Amino acid sequence: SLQPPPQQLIVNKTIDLPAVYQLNGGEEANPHAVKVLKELLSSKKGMLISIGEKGDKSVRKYSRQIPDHKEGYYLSVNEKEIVLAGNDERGTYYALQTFAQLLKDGKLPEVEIKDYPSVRYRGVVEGFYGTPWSHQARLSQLKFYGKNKMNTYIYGPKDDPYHSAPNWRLPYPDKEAAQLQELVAVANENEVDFVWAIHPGQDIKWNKEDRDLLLAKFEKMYQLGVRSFAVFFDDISGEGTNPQKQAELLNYIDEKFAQVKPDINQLVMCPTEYNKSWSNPNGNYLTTLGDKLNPSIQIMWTGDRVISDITRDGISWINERIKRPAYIWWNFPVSDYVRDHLLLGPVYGNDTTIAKEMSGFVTNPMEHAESSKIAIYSVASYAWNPAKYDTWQTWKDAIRTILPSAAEELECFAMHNSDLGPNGHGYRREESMDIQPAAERFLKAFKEGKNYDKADFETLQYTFERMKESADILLMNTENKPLIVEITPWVHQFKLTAEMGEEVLKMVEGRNESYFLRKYNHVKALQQQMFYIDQTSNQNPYQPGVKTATRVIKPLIDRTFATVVKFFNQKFNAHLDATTDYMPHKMISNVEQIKNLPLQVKANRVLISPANEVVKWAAGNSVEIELDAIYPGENIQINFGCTWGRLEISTDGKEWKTVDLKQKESRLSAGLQKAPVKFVRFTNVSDEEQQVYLRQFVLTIEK
Ligand SMILES: C=CCNC1=N[C@@H]2[C@@H](O)[C@H](O)[C@@H](CO)O[C@@H]2S1
Repeated sequence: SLQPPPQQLIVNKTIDLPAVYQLNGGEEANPHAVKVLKELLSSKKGMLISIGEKGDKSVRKYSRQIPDHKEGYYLSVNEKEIVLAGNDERGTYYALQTFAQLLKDGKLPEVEIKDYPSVRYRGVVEGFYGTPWSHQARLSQLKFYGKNKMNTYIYGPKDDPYHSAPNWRLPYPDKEAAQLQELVAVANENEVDFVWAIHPGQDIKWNKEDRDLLLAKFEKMYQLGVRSFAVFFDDISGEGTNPQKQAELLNYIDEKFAQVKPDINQLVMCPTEYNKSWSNPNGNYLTTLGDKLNPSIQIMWTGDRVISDITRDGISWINERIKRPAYIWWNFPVSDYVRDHLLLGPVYGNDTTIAKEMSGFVTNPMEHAESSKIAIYSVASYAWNPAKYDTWQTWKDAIRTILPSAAEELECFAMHNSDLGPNGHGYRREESMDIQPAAERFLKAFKEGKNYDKADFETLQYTFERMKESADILLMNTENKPLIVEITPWVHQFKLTAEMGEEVLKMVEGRNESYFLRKYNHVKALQQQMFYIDQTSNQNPYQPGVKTATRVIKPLIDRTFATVVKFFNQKFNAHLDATTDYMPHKMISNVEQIKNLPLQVKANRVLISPANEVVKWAAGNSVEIELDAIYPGENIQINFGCTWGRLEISTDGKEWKTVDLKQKESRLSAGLQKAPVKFVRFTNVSDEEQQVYLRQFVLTIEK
């Protein structure tokens, strides 16, 4: 209804937008708010509309109703008068943003509102690894922040070469500089502080030469319009991690630059130890920063872990040490460590009562800018009014705002694209919770030979139908073309999941052998299509491919497919393959966890899925990979957790050529030097059983 929800709102009657109005204070009030107001409109005889900041003539009558907080405002609508009065210029702009949401069909509700943020700095840090947001995406983002009362945008793409090492020393070229100039201007028009960050720690020298280069870079950005600045020391090693040096540098920028210019706003640093588990208690890095860094300077913090939600105990832990309220860097929805997943679910987990305990709250988003508006909108609501923060309603409101013409379809898509999957940070999100109980019940019964509930079967049927509807509708949506460009690969994979799910359910209901077999063949072809999408879309270097509906739906479908094929093989004494993911290559083994470990293709690599359990490698047993063709080989790398095995390659499986594995901490490796390869074979040739841990088994070929 109103986002963010105001601190104070008074319920009844309806007032039409005055066809004739008298404007009071258009020449004294925030020009950015006036422009918004004249846009919403279209003389002295008419109804009075008072706009202005506390102190202006236009609103002196309502001085006692205007909240005495920065960015606060007072809004009133009744039959005779409209009041739009901020405590300051940004507060007046934020009054117009709320006013704009109130306007419906030219009709306004009779309301009185007192409002202001609970958290002083609220917004976004473009701080991820990956392709930095496009210029057109950044322009759209700033307008979005202004509409949602987010007042902070911290520019810091890790892979922008003029942000980080070594070319943080170099001024932006004319083209990029002109774009940053535009960004800064658009930010100002939308009441957003543009904070330009620099990331010099990996190669900074603690000498005068690098100090001066950093300040000269800051001066250039200031000439481009930048009035807020940040220095990042995250994700570095070496002398740059020295807290005393970091604090002296930031205090120098403060005293010789930030407090020398007339109009610099935020000065922010992010530390090397930026979460609790990365803090070494055997030293005292954080208390050195807390005590030496000038108190006006902000210190960023991601929580108890690199990826974590903010708790009351956690914020108190850090605050005691840095001697000031932490400026939260919240690592959601950033996906740069799970780049084959979209993270489109609700924003939750952050304590709603600790607004006084944080200096700021910013979200690190996905490199998918439009897709991140779901989380950004929700953080905007949370940060402005946490006590009233409504996780699910705000998620639904965000989707309806981003894609009104297809909000139900985006909800369906987002609901099943929210978990991260397994990852090194251990961070997960709920997903598909609506249908998860019916999936769990259906699969337990089916596996056990008990009757499943008809209602559960139909819930699954319904889900797959709605998934196909939503996929096809989103693909053709033209209301937010940039969004659809971002999600399309996942949309394609999402539809394929839904079609597969339908066909497996028909295998469950199947009543004759011929019909079952058509469905089985259809499922296999769909598996092959998902493999194709996984290999040709989103081919980034770290987590290539496209994964969707991974927490609940894909396991349901795969396990149901496997179970019904097992039942068919039993019933008809048949030997249908029950594999659930297409794999063009083959692998066979006499060792067994390995025999059932699936191969994977990632870029030009062919690898055995690593396991976690003990692999007992018997005396004579082996593992042999057979590729679907002859390829020029690059290397083989193995990791067993070696005077017992023998690595051989071949083009025909008859004539073999032994390859010698080189040993090292990084472990068993061997170059192939473009030799043709189709078969790789690893055979235990010693006499005692050798138990191992397959951490990796990877062949790389030239494509
Ligand atoms: C307060 C400092 C936090 N800085 C961080 N730098 C890194 C970010 O650039 C990543 O996007 C993020 C997710 O992979 O992990 C850490 S968090």
